[PDB]
Formats: sequence, C-alpha cells, structure tokens
Amino acid sequence: ARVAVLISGTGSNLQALIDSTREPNSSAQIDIVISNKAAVAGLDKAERAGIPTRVINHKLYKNRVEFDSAIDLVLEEFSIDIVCLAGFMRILSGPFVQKWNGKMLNIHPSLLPSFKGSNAHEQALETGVTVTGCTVHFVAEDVDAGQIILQEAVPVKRGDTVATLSERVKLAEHKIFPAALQLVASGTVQLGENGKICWV
Ligand SMILES: Nc1nc2ccc(CNc3ccc(C(=O)NCCCC(=O)O)cc3)cc2c(=O)[nH]1
Ligand SMILES: N[C@@H]1O[C@H](COP(=O)(O)O)[C@@H](O)[C@H]1O
Repeated sequence: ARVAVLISGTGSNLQALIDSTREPNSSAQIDIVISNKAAVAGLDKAERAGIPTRVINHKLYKNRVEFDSAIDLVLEEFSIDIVCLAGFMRILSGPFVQKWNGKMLNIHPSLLPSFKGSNAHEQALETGVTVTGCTVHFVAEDVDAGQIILQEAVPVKRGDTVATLSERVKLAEHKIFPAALQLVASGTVQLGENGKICWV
C-alpha cells in the first residue's frame, strides 16, 4: 500500500512510521510527506529518509474546500492508497473526508471518547484522571469520532504537566500508530460495511 503522511511540526510520529515502514515485512511504503507549514522539522526527517516532500500553505490560494483539493492533487499524483494524519493542524472538509473514507488514519493523544480536541492533555490534567492514553482511528467527518483501530493506556503521575505527560504518551503513540498502519495496509483491518471496524 502506498502511503501519504501529512504533518505540521516536528514529526516524531512520522519518524516512527518511517522506521516501521522500512522493515522488510512492512505492507506499507511512505511515498510522500505533506506539510501545511514550511519550517517544520518533520520535512527534514522526510528528506533525510529520501522521501519526496511537498508543502501547501493557505495564504497561497483560496478558502478551504479548495485547500484539500491541492492536497488531494498530490495524493492522486503519487497514486496514494492510505493517508496518515501525523500531527496535522487542519480540519479536513466533508468532501475530502468522504473521498478517503476508510483510507485515512489519525493518532490522538487520549483514550478517545474522552477529551476530543487539540488540547487533550490539558483536559486530562484539568479533569484529574489517573489514566489516559492515545488512540488511532479512521478519520470521520465529525472530528475525533471515527471508528477506533487501536488504543493504549498510559498512567498520569501526580505533578504531571503537559510536558511530562505528552512525553510519556508519545512513547505509546510510537507503538500503536505504526502497528495500526500495518493492520490497515495489510488488509487485516478495514472500515467494513456496517460502519464498525472489521478484523478479517
Ligand atoms: N473531518 C475530520 N477532519 C480531521 C482533521 C484533522 C484531525 C486531526 N485532529 C485535529 C482536531 C482538531 C484540530 C483543531 O481544532 N485545530 C485548531 C483550529 C483549526 C481548525 O479549525 O481546523 C486540529 C487537529 C482529525 C479530523 C477528524 O477526526 N475529522
Ligand atoms: N498527532 C498528534 O500530534 C502530536 C504531535 O506529534 P508529532 O508531529 O510530534 O509526531 C502527537 O503527540 C499527537 O497527539
């Protein structure tokens, strides 16, 4: 399966996916890395891995529903089968989410029905949970609500801050995102027909 990874920053999850898809038994290959920003460290990791890089900005064209079209163009260009959102700070439009339905994955820093949004760790800490974690799910039109593929629990320590908690959770993200990509790329897991995850 041909894969496109979309980023916005450092790209620690991108690197994990790079290392994983480089293994001999990987059913996925990363063919293109797209960023909505330009001075992101994620691009260097991509280039350092010999992966074509391509950046798309907003101040460079029109509104949104068109921004996704520019992305989708490069997607068709590289004959992509699966899309991985790795820290992409940009909500995709209904048409795009519709086209890649069941073919786009996202990694979220919480045990998903809980703490949807871009500040999951602050929410977790504010709420006082002693257990949080991360989730890999299929991207649906409604933010952080698509079908769940894998999840991993991570403890919250007393005195934790966004900095220390995110560091602990990232270790789990680097494990399940690559594993989840392999499950989908190999055909072991698919969105199914009844909308729910299916394990062939
Ligand atoms: N339709 C669909 N598209 C998505 C696009 C990105 C992400 C990544 N998780 C994200 C979820 C939310 C944001 C967010 O609210 N950003 C700041 C405001 C900018 C904006 O309004 O976009 C960013 C990434 C998940 C989804 C998803 O579940 N469904
Ligand atoms: N995808 C979301 O974005 C954060 C930054 O990831 P990375 O781009 O450094 O890998 C991740 O920890 C995750 O919650």
